[PDB]
Amino acid sequence: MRECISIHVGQAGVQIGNACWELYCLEHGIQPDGQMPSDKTIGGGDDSFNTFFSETGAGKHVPRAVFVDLEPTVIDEVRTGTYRQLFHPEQLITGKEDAANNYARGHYTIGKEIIDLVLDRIRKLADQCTGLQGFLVFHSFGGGTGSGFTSLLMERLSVDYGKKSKLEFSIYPAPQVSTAVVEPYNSILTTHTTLEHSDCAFMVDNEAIYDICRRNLDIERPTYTNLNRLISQIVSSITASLRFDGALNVDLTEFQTNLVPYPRIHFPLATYAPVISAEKAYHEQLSVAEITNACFEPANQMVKCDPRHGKYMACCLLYRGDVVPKDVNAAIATIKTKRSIQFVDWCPTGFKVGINYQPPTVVPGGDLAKVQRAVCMLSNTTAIAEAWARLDHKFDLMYAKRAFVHWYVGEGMEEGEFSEAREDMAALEKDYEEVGVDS
Amino acid sequence: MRECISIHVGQAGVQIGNACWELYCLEHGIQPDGQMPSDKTIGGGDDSFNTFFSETGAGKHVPRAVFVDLEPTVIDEVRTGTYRQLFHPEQLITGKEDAANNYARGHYTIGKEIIDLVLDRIRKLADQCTGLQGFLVFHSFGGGTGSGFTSLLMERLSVDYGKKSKLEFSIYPAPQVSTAVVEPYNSILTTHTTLEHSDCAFMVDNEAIYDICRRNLDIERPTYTNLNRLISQIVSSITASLRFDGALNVDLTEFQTNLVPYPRIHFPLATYAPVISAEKAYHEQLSVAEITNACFEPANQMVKCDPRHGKYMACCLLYRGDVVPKDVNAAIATIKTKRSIQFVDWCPTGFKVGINYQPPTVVPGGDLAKVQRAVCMLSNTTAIAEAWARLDHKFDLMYAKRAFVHWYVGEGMEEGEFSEAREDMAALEKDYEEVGVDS
Amino acid sequence: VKSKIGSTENLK
Amino acid sequence: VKSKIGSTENLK
Amino acid sequence: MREIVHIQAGQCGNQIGAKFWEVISDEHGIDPTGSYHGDSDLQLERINVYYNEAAGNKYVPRAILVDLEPGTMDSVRSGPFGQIFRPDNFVFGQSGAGNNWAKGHYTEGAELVDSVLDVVRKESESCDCLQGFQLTHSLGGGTGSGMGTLLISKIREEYPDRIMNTFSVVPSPKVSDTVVEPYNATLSVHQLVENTDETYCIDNEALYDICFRTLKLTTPTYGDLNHLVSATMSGVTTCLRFPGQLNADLRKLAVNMVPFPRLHFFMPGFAPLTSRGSQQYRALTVPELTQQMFDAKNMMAACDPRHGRYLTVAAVFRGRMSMKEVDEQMLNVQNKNSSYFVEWIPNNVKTAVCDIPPRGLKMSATFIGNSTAIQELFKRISEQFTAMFRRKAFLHWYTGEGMDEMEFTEAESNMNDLVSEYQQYQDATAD
Amino acid sequence: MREIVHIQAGQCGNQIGAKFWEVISDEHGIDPTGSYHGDSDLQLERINVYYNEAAGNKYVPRAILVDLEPGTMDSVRSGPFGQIFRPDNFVFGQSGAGNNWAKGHYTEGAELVDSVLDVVRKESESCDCLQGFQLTHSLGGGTGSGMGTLLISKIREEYPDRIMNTFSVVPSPKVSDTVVEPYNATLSVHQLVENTDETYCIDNEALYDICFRTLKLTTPTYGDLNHLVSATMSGVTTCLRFPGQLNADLRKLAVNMVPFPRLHFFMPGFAPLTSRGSQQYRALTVPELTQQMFDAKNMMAACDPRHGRYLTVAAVFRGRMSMKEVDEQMLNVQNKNSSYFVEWIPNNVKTAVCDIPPRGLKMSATFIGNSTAIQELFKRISEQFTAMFRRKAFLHWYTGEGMDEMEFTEAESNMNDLVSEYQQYQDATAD
Ligand SMILES: Nc1nc2c(ncn2[C@@H]2O[C@H](COP(=O)(O)OP(=O)(O)OP(=O)(O)O)[C@@H](O)[C@H]2O)c(=O)[nH]1
Ligand SMILES: Nc1nc2c(ncn2[C@@H]2O[C@H](COP(=O)(O)OP(=O)(O)OP(=O)(O)O)[C@@H](O)[C@H]2O)c(=O)[nH]1
Ligand SMILES: Nc1nc2c(ncn2[C@@H]2O[C@H](COP(=O)(O)OP(=O)(O)O)[C@@H](O)[C@H]2O)c(=O)[nH]1
Ligand SMILES: Nc1nc2c(ncn2[C@@H]2O[C@H](COP(=O)(O)OP(=O)(O)O)[C@@H](O)[C@H]2O)c(=O)[nH]1
Ligand SMILES: [Mg+2]
Ligand SMILES: [Mg+2]
Repeated sequence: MRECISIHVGQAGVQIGNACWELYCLEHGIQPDGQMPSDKTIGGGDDSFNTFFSETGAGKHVPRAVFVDLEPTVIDEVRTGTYRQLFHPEQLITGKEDAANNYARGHYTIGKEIIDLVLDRIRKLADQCTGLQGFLVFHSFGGGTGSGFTSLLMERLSVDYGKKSKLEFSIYPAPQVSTAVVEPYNSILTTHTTLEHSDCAFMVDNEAIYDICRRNLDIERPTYTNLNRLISQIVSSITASLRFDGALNVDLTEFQTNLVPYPRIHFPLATYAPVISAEKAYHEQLSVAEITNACFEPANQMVKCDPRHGKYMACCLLYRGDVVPKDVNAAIATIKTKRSIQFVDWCPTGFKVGINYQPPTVVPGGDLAKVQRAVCMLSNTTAIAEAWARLDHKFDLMYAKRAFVHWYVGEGMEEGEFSEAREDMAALEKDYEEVGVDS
Repeated sequence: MRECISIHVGQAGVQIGNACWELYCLEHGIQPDGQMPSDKTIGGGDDSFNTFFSETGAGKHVPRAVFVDLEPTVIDEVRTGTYRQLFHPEQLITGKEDAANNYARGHYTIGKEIIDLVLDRIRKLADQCTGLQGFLVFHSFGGGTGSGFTSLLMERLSVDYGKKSKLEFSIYPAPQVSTAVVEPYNSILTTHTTLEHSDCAFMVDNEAIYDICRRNLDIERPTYTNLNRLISQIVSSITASLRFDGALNVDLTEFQTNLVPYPRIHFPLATYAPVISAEKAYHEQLSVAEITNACFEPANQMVKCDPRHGKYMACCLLYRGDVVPKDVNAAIATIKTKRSIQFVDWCPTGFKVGINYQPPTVVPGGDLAKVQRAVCMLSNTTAIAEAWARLDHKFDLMYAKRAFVHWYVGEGMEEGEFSEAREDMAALEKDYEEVGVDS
Repeated sequence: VKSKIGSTENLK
Repeated sequence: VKSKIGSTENLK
Repeated sequence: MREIVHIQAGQCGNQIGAKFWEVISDEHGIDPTGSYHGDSDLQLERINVYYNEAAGNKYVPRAILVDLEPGTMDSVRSGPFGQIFRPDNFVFGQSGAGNNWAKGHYTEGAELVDSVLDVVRKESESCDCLQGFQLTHSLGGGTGSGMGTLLISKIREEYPDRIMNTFSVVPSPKVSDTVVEPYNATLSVHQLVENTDETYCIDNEALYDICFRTLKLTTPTYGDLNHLVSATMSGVTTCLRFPGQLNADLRKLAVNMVPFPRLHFFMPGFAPLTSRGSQQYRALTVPELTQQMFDAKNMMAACDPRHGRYLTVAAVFRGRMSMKEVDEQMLNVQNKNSSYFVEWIPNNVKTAVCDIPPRGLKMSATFIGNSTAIQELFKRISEQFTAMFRRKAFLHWYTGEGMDEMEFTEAESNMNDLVSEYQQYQDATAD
Repeated sequence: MREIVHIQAGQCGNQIGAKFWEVISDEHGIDPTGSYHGDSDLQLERINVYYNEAAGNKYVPRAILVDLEPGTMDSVRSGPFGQIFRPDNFVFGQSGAGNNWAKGHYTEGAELVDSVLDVVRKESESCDCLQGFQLTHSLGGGTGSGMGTLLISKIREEYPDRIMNTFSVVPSPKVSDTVVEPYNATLSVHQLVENTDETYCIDNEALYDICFRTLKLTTPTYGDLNHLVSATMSGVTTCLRFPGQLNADLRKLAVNMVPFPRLHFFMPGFAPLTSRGSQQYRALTVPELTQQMFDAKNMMAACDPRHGRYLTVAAVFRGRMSMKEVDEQMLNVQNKNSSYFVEWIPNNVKTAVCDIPPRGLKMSATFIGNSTAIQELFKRISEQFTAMFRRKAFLHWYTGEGMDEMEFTEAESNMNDLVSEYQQYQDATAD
């Protein structure tokens, strides 16, 4: 009835997709080979998981996902792993050479070789839908494929579909921790090119999740798997309203309607609570008010920034499980009372509420404790202007010397595109400065 | 009641006939020696396979086929193989020397030696029929026997029978892949001589089937056997309406009525779907709409050409198996809606529909997966004008230097026949150009 | 070269 | 550099 | 059905034919006594292509041995497989040509040609459907050159529509084994260009280059060279004897390979060829066969094909293969190396695939290239013939046998016309 | 998929490559006979990066051995793992360069480069998707320097977009093993700075310093030095062969490590390195690997990185690790020691983590630093070259091979330009 297509671009996208699809199969009881042990009805019915899983053959559920990568390493990890029989063999699309953390490669040189194949696969998936709401694109800014090919695919999908919601789950470049030396270039170019072709891009940060795993989960040494599982919990909290009925449902279009005040400001920060280990779970009364208050703690934000340095323009609180709406009402009123949580004057109604019935599902061998309820906050705040200014300063420092510029110019990039992207980023910084002014 | 005589000329014809008769014996349960394990009724009844198999002796079914070749190699492969006891010993006709990829030899020099024997065998077969509908001639253009003797036999059959439908299954010369150096000569001469003596010639291509086996069947290294089996699937889809009852039956005359708008344009392209391996069969919902859409993909055409470069003049969709006609109606309406599938303005009703009950039969040890339904498309489009122009350009390049011309002139060919055939081919190119003009 | 089919003989 | 969103176009 | 009459002429040619019959009898499972001791049923299915049955399950090769001296005949009779030949087919004189074309063509070969033709007619009458004739000889010798050209003329007169195939050993570019080699070569080519349907250019020097460079043989004997030539011979007529996915008899090859009646001199090749040690480091794939086939250093004719253009190309493969792979390799070679193929011929390569590989191999492929680079051979022979004829060097040896000097002039003119034709067709714009 | 063509050149380079192939075959479980006898399934999943399959489950390394003297070739053939190399890839002359760059680059290497390039083309045609080329050689020698630079020029001309990586053994600051080492080094650098994508500076003296100071080896042989260099080599291309949490192929390293096209000379390192006895006193944690990596006395290039600034840094880790720990250590190093990193580049360190550690270790990490301290090496070589060229010391040995003195002047000018560029970028205020 209502379908959603997930697109996983780059290594980060594919790994987060592995985590998300493990969590989906756990929540819906789908075996790793697509079979269902309680498969009483075959060939129809509801079975609300038709949003992400399509019924094929006789008693097999195939994810509505396209995995895209330019090198075969990660997709081959997928092709020979636990869920090799889950995905359609043609949904796992690979090139032959990586983008080498080069936006120019993944956008012009290499992305042009498989963009048509990816779009044809996406078209084949979309033709099997009757109520396709939108797409979910998982990627990272500071990467190669996940930046250049992500922007190219966003442009092509904006051309082909147009009015379908285009949501992104992006790994924002951390302010201190980093992987690539040329992350500012790729991040600025991606932001410039995919800005007007995206509806809502959810921001997460590896450094903030590191800090959350250290402080809250009591994990001194987490790997990328723990980060991927937490991001998967966030994704499941976002899509649970589609996959499960609740007291107050929120489809995907309501996110872009409620969280995006202006067409150029669509970067809401992800936040999840409660995130606690199993040891301290027995010593806390995880009430609605406690989790609602923990959602606004500066130490619990999934992006390394300080919300107290800015104002909230739009906030979305998605509750799950044993949640009473009166308690949500009271907790949000208490939040509005606090003077340390500043909202813009031009948004007197600042919250959007969603309440589901399905409690969070514990992944076997996971980190998070079994809780009765959880809240995922998607807040659009002006505090991300500081992160954008930091990225702009790094970009300026690297570009004033023309460092690494030849690596992009020799791949089909015209040098003026750097200047154009930088001017647009300055304009975006001015946008964020202007919306934060009370008048 | 309704009988059809298959004629297999040349090595390609005989091998495709081996494949087709294996598939026929599998579909009708006939043992390789002509016996039937469920032979409850002997000497009559229905047993709809009387169209291709004649009841002889007491409990033996003999194919209504004539195998013709000028060298004994392939027919001796047949005479000592699995089906040595299936065919009538006099239906396997051989000369003593090959045509050596020379149209002149197989048409004048060698073909005159066995044309009377072949025609007498065909007459003996036709006298055993009461409702003979037409003939099926399997051959290849760029060959020897399969070109010269094929044209000679077509002329003689047009003289003898006249009003019986004369359908051909021809291996069109591939644009890049080739076997003989003098394929343009043989192809042009055959097309010129058999044009006015043929009712409908189905086009297939070895290069396109190579690409289909690589992309769809996931077969990196297919032999001629896989190509022959796919062509046999196409032939079975064409003749299933005669061999099996369905919701909407289509005899052989309806093909020439619906697919041939003008007497000189009777080259419809074969297309078959779904063509998938057994591995990806469990991950796809092969609905009527999916197969109907896959039939119009430029990457799934059995002839290496681009249908988007031309317009469709007549299209025939033959469905088999678990097929609901309402879904066929809706899928064809969806096809008509798409603007990328262009039809000529002078053909507002562009489709002809046939629905059978017998699902496709899997050949043991075959390549294609077991499916619940399949669609064979026979589309007459103006895109083949590009292939005809390519053949004309190759013919001109070879003939401007008089290369290989003596090999034909010394075999009874008059040199003016080359010029006459080239003029007629130019006229055919102009025909294809004229029909494609909207007015 | 001229075409041979009469596709325009009665274009009325 | 100038901003691009019209947040003050109808500040009335 | 389709039968071939093999004719041996001269030491250089009959010496090959012995090894050729060894290889052929090995392929069909016929021991040195004529008895059949094979395994596969396909070995006797087309056994009559080369072998007459001798009433008692002994098979006799349809071969005719011709020479002007009985020494090579005795050597063939005494060696292995010398007991399978029919004794009536050893036709030999007593004098010998002495590497004199005029002698062997006008006096001694003229005295022996009647008996040779009687044997040829007797062999042709016993056939079911004569496909053609097969001659093995050298061009720079005596009996070989003159006797073979005389026999070709006679048989072409008697059988005008049968196939005349000759496997000629051509003069080497560096080392000549006969002081009068240019005269014999020029006269033999003058006779060959008028009567043969296709002729293969085997050059010994190229064979030693292959044996040392590729096979890594430090002591290669004429057994090895004759074995390479015999492997080529067997690869040529494989489609006439064993079934395959694509059949191509001698006439199909002649049609697809000879664009104009006079340009029918081919450069044969063979693959795979590996040293004894390097076998464990080379995987046998169709791309590997294709890479070794279209290799200038692999040609059995000492003419670099990179100095000319390919008019036509024949590629007869043997063994279980994928047609897609072979077609893909042929197309990739034509596309990537288009600057070496003739412009006015699309699809320059003829493809044939047989099911039965040679003895001991998983698969192989025989290369038959019709390149304009053979004009190098012809021009070198013409220049040497001119240099020797201008001074009448050893011309008396040929004029004393009744031969005319105007005949030498005509032969030189025909050689130069062939050179000029080969040069005319290469680098000729297809526009 | 992504394949690398390894090229061996010279005694100093081919001698490394032998140990390199020993180590690589050990990692993938391929015994000295080419047979596979590994345990983990991941060993054959990406085996085609270095190994061609030889039709029978024997794997042949995609390596090419080049030298101007057959002695080292015989030594490689006779030693262990000498039977896995394909015999066709041993390309060698007979004369030898004699530590003369002009000779090996203009006469002997010029005579041999055609065969070497034929072998290179044959290896490149067999690939699926050629990632790049890998050369191991020395700069102060004969065959190594000149032959490798000639091959790099030729291959860069033929394959302009593939990756050209060279692991060059550079002259030592104190003890020279060749009296003409400055000339060869200067000319080799003049050729390298124009064609290579990245080059690693291995210095023997630094390797002996590591062997004595860290490994506590009293009798270190060239087995140990070549083993350290081979460990570095294997750590470089680990992400192309085994999966990991962060993948980084050769092109990603080249992009993240080379800010400007001419500054691509790196200082490789390796960790952990412990003596045999001190193993029981050192816990293996990611902080320990980080502490040993960013250590001046651990660099394999005899240039103190504390005398310059780091333009870019690559840190490729191997084994099961926490990403938080690696990122934490990298950030702590950048923050606490900020005075040694270039100001106008934020986030100087590139991070890559693989899942499979080296043989016998729980985990390790390969250091690849692009520091401006290499200007010390370049300036020392330039000063020695000037001191020798001012008196025309042994200049006749190079001018007698047809080399121009103006070419020496141009090479010196290019060396000094590289030195000046390296000095320009360090201590350049980011304001
Ligand atoms: N949270 C999280 N982040 C990841 C993960 N894997 C990679 N990343 C982030 O991705 C960024 C680098 O971009 P990649 O996704 O690895 O590069 P890519 O998309 O594959 O593009 P290429 O450069 O062509 O390889 C780093 O900053 C990482 O923090 C993951 O599993 N979880
Ligand atoms: N699809 C398919 N095509 C074939 C097959 N066998 C031969 N062909 C095609 O046939 C063409 C050559 O013509 P042939 O049929 O082999 O020649 P012929 O009809 O026997 O006539 P002759 O020249 O006298 O031998 C080639 O282009 C092949 O692609 C086959 O088994 N399947
Ligand atoms: N390949 C090959 N060439 C040979 C053999 N014997 C002789 N030749 C060549 O044939 C030439 C000599 O001609 P030959 O046939 O012996 O003279 P003839 O007997 O009078 O025809 C020389 O150039 C030899 O190189 C052989 O066994 N194999
Ligand atoms: N690390 C290492 N260095 C070597 C080895 N053999 C030689 N060298 C160095 O290479 C230099 C000699 O150059 P060399 O390659 O032998 O001369 P070439 O053969 O003409 O290229 C000397 O400075 C040696 O220190 C070795 O096995 N390992
Ligand atoms: Mg990647
Ligand atoms: Mg045939």
